Amino acid sequence: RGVTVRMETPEAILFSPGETFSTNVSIHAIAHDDQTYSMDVVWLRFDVPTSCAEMRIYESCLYHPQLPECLSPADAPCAASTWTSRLAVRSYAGCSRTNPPPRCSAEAHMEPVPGLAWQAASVNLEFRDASPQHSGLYLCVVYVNDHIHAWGHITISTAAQYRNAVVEQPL
Amino acid sequence: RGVTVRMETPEAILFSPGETFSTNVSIHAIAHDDQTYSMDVVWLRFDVPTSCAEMRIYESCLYHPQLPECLSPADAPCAASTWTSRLAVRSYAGCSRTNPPPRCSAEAHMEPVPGLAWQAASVNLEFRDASPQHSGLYLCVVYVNDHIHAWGHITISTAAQYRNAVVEQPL
Amino acid sequence: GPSVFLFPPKPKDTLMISRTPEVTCVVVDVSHEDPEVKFNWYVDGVEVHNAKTKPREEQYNSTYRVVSVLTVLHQDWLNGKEYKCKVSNKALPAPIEKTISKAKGQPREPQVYTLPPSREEMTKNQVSLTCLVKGFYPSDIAVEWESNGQPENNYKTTPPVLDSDGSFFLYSKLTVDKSRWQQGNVFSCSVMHEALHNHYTQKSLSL
Amino acid sequence: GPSVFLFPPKPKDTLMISRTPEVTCVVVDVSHEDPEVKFNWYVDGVEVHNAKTKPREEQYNSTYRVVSVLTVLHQDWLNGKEYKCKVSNKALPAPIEKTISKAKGQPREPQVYTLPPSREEMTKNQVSLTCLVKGFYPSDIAVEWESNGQPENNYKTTPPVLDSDGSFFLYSKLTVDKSRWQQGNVFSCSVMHEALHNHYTQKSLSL
Ligand SMILES: *[C@@H]1O[C@H](CO[C@H]2O[C@@H](C)[C@@H](O)[C@@H](O)[C@@H]2O)[C@@H](O[C@@H]2O[C@H](CO)[C@@H](O[C@@H]3O[C@H](CO[C@H]4O[C@H](CO)[C@@H](O)[C@H](O)[C@@H]4O[C@@H]4O[C@H](CO)[C@@H](O[C@@H]5O[C@H](CO)[C@H](O)[C@H](O)[C@H]5O)[C@H](O)[C@H]4NC(C)=O)[C@@H](O)[C@H](O[C@H]4O[C@H](CO)[C@@H](O)[C@H](O)[C@@H]4O)[C@@H]3O)[C@H](O)[C@H]2NC(C)=O)[C@H](O)[C@H]1NC(C)=O
Ligand SMILES: *[C@@H]1O[C@H](CO[C@H]2O[C@@H](C)[C@@H](O)[C@@H](O)[C@@H]2O)[C@@H](O[C@@H]2O[C@H](CO)[C@@H](O[C@@H]3O[C@H](CO[C@H]4O[C@H](CO)[C@@H](O)[C@H](O)[C@@H]4O[C@@H]4O[C@H](CO)[C@@H](O[C@@H]5O[C@H](CO)[C@H](O)[C@H](O)[C@H]5O)[C@H](O)[C@H]4NC(C)=O)[C@@H](O)[C@H](O[C@H]4O[C@H](CO)[C@@H](O)[C@H](O)[C@@H]4O)[C@@H]3O)[C@H](O)[C@H]2NC(C)=O)[C@H](O)[C@H]1NC(C)=O
Repeated sequence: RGVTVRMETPEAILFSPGETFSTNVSIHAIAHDDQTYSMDVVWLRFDVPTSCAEMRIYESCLYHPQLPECLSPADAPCAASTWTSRLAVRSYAGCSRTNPPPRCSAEAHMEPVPGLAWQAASVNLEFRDASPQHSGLYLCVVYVNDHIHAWGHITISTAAQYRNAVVEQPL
Repeated sequence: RGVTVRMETPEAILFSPGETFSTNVSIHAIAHDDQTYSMDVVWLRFDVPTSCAEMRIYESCLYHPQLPECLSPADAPCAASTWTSRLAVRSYAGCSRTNPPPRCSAEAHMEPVPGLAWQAASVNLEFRDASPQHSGLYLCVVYVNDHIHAWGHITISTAAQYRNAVVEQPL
Repeated sequence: GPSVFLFPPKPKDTLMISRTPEVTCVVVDVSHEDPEVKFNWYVDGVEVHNAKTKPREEQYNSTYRVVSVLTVLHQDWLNGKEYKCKVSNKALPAPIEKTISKAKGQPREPQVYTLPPSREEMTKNQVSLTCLVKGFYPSDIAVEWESNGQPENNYKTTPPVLDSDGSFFLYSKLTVDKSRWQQGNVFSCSVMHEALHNHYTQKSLSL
Repeated sequence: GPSVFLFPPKPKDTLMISRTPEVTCVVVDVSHEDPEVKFNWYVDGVEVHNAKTKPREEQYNSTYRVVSVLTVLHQDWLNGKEYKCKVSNKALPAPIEKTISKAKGQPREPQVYTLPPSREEMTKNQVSLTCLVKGFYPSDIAVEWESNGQPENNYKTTPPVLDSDGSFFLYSKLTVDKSRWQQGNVFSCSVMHEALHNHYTQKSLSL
């Protein structure tokens, strides 16, 4: 029953300033029943300080970003565990096995970011004349009925700004 | 070991004077070893007297047309059991599993018959502006190393001249 | 005079909600004397304005190639809406219009059957894994292979062939090292089509 | 001005010694005012004279269609000999020449494997019988089906697809009643190709 979402994407994209490129995330959704559902493909962006040896993604926190330990992450400057602004969101409504994800597209939002844009009818992000300002840790999170069904991370940056991202998970 | 030859063709072709048509015999040869062999596709034509109720083909005689009982068939005027002239012969030499029948074509002969001809690179007979003179019992015999490996008969004629052909065989 | 060619979106872009399908209106043989081209797009007669022009490209054979891209909605395309592109240029007596949309006809779900390699093929160094996809309509489809969640790129797929019942069928052949097959490795045939539940289905094959 | 198209003989005519292969030189757009067309045929440069002209045919679109047919020898074609047709007509500033011959490349024997229907298919009205013909070169081939020496006409064959090793492969699907297959009936895949022993091979399929 319900819906299954599977995401595929490289963990990093290294770019040199001035280049134009886009992410290459693959997302498939399988509706096991005829229940109607909503879907949101959300892109989150995290600052990666120069002084950080690596970024730490608090996986369990993605599901409850409002818990105390998630709002105030111990690895504080180098942790992806909660968010306020969402870089971009593509929403779907009235989705079903018979009215599948592309067809149930409804809304799309994106923060004003120089050189950033949606590659038309796609969940991927496109970077034009990329610059150091675009470097950071990006997460693509897929919600179905307001619950995360899949997620992935991509460190998109220049070589000098790059810091390995590590997923902190439960046992 | 040796060669296997299989022939396929309708037993009769009824034509009306003035029509142009050709036989539609199918012949496949399978060389089971690498021994070299010769092949001859021979067409025989037999007169079918008006007074004959039917034509009789002495099958065993095809293999030994020089035996007394075959040279002087008991059903005399209505029997196909021996021959002198061959209507047409397409010969093959130096044939083998690796140098198969079409490629080993060597010679071709055909008696001068008004309106009769070989349909170019084919074992079939072509009749142009067919006339009653063409009516008769035709046999296509395939020899491999001078021994019959397959044979078939076709009564080619106008409706008025047509006489059923019967194969007289051993028990 | 210029010539126009209107292309449909990729099958995978229309079937995956994580992708963005688009119709492409390509104009060739554009002259240097008059390279300015006007585009008018319509969807079921209603004119739309969200199309973008790709950067102009010199072809080196005395002409330019001007292209306009229109993003479409997965459901709009799948629902059989018609997209018309009108091209106007001073070297053209009258505007040129091309129209394209999904193939019309009731969509039918493809039946997918995986077929193991013939026992006779085991004498060879590599073997053939077959995947028969039949009874589908329209012909817009995507077929791929994988093992252990990893994509297998060593395959060839026949183009869709029209069957006697008005549906399409095809065959996909993945070639793998005989050793891999004889060891029990599981391989899967992934098919994407609009008539499948959630536009996807996967069929496995193993010894 | 007239146009010329040179066609190779049928695969079955080159592979069966009981048939007569021929090259056809077709001239279209022949004008009503000057339909006289001269043909000059060559085989490896050497001019030949046994060609015949097919009867002229009115196309009803203001032009005639003039055709010349040249009979060829099975071995000459299979051996890669080149056939050139030169077409001259008053409306032609200079004679037009087209050349055609067998595809060049070492011939490779096709491997034929019959594949039975999937277990999953055993619940439908009709089952699919597959025949995989791979590793062949050139693409000139003929594939048919039969049962009890009788031809089965209910099949579809994919066009040859170029494999990653420079050879061709294809799939043929015969659709039959589950009953027939269940009963133990014997069905066969007949393949004709120059590289096969005797240009022939049959592969049986049953339980
Ligand atoms: C001057 O040069 C021009 C440029 O040519 C260059 O390449 C060579 C030709 C060189 O010799 C040199 O000249 C140049 O460097 C030349 O333009 C060509 O003109 C042709 C005739 O006018 C024209 O032919 C038509 O081709 C159509 C098919 O086009 C596609 O396939 C060809 C070959 O594979 C490819 O080159 C084209 O670019 C097309 O490719 C498709 O493009 C679309 C759109 O971008 C892709 O779809 C989108 O893809 C994106 C990718 O991210 C998204 O996925 C999006 O969702 C999709 O929508 C698609 O994937 C891609 N497919 C392929 C396979 O690559 C035929 O359809 C057409 O035939 C039809 O119509 C005619 C007439 O009605 C009929 O006769 C036919 O029967 C049929 O009905 C026709 O053949 C060439 O396409 C064109 N080449 C280019 C590159 O534009 C020009 O003529 C030259 N002029 C002179 C005077 O010399
Ligand atoms: C005036 O009207 C003419 C006739 O029009 C009418 O006929 C219809 C077919 C339509 O054309 C329709 O409008 C009308 O009702 C018209 O002639 C046409 O002109 C075309 C362009 O000049 C020309 O195009 C070429 O076609 C080649 C393929 O032709 C074959 O296939 C088509 C169908 O698929 C068929 O119609 C043709 O007759 C050809 O068929 C082949 O015929 C040969 C010879 O008979 C067969 O081979 C022999 O068969 C015998 C038994 O019959 C023995 O077995 C022997 O051993 C064999 O050798 C063969 O079996 C058969 N095959 C098939 C599949 O039927 C293309 O190859 C060619 O493409 C090349 O060139 C173009 C450029 O021109 C490139 O773009 C391509 O990439 C490629 O390089 C090209 O498309 C048509 O062939 C021609 N039709 C006919 C019947 O002649 C004429 O143009 C009109 N003119 C005006 C001003 O209006």
